[PDB]
Amino acid sequence: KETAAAKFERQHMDSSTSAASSSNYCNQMMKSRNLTKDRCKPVNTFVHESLADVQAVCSQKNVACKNGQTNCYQSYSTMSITDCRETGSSKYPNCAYKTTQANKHIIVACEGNPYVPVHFDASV
Ligand SMILES: [N]
Ligand SMILES: [N]
Ligand SMILES: [Pt+2]
Ligand SMILES: [Pt+2]
Repeated sequence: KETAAAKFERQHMDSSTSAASSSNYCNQMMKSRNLTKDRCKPVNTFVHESLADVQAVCSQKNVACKNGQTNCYQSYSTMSITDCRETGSSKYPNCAYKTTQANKHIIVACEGNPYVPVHFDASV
């Protein structure tokens, strides 16, 4: 039902603000985006840039993906991101996360027409 483009936006896009202020962002947004439903998703990044700016990475630096495919793209610019990483103590269904704000290049896998991000590969 959900398109891979729509899944990418649900898991990785939080355009709203350009920051992460609250130490509690990740506990709230991992819940909000259905990433704690059946299990605690251990690691997830949110991108705090406009959808147009993230969709434009698909015409920037072509690189290999971690899986060896060559439809990955590295943002020319650093972006506002939040890294959500499960704490050592976290136990479903009380999923717990540390929030880390950063500015880093993103690497996304692009596919389809329109040619848009379908996978978050890494930040660098
Ligand atoms: N959130
Ligand atoms: N931008
Ligand atoms: Pt949020
Ligand atoms: Pt822009």
